[PDB]
Amino acid sequence: LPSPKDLRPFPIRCSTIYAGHKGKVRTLSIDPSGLWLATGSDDGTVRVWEILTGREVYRTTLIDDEENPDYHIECIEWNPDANNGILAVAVGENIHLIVPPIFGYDIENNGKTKIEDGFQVAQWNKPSQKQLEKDICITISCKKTVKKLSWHRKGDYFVTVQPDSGNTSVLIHQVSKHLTQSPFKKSKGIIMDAKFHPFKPQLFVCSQRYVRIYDLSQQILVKKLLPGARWLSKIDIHPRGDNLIASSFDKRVLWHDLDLASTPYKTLRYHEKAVRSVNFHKKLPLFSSAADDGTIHVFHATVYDDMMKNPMIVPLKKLTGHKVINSLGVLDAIWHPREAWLFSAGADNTARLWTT
Repeated sequence: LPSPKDLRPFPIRCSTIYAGHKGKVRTLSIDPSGLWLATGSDDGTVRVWEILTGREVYRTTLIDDEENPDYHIECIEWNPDANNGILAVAVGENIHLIVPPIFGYDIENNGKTKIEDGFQVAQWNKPSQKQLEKDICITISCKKTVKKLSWHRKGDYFVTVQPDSGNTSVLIHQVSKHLTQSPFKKSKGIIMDAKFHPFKPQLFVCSQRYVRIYDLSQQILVKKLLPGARWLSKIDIHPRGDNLIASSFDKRVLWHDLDLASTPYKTLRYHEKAVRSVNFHKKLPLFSSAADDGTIHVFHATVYDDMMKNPMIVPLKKLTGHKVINSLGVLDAIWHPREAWLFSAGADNTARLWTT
């Protein structure tokens, strides 16, 4: 197998600290243009940052009582479609769609008109005056806490996870119609993650124990993965669509080759503590795991689409720098869409940029 030296580029150092949050950074997202990092924190704010300088350029306070242990900013993600300025934010039992005033008319109006056009498991509400001042354009109110949100590639649909909400633990929302639907009749376990396939009409649903793949067109289950863990935390799907990685609180990362077998192709043990995030690069043959030990591990993976060879996975680099706070370390991470750059969110109140 090739040495890391033969597998550059990959990140090896922290060049930039995004400093300002006054509480744990639970979630972060990079915008479609690859220039703007958004972060969500227990200090009750969402912030947007100029990625190469670390300069904070925007802040909105979504929770005025940030000391409240009952609800927090849980998950944020920029809409993936270019030039609409939309940021989705799950906080408590609500999803806000926010368009920050940092892009100008052509982009901001595109987002706002998209969200306004659409004008019972979930309710879609016009913002109050207080919410307008926070740059909220619409709010989707669910019955239970929303822990995870993920956009479909085309930027109209998004899926959310409400753990222990039974039949409505997984909801699919459609911005253009202000429509929320529960795709499933049956609740199978506590749901940890839900993600659309990169190009197939499929939804991947991660429970604590399994990953189930549904064909939304055929309306049927097509595969059930058996990772062999009791406490799955997150999944990501390889950009060419035939492989998956899964993190677990029991310190493992599982690679599943979806066509090869339902059990893990490879089990990676590179963390001393619970693994909170796994993330594929969208273009480069890289992925990462991030854990409560405060470390990020970076891997190479070559996938052989056509020929009878299984994936080649090579560890590249251990990234250290985040501080462990109350047994928590790196809470989230996301790759730049094009560069070998990784962004991480820390329990230590920082986000960080890791570069070559």
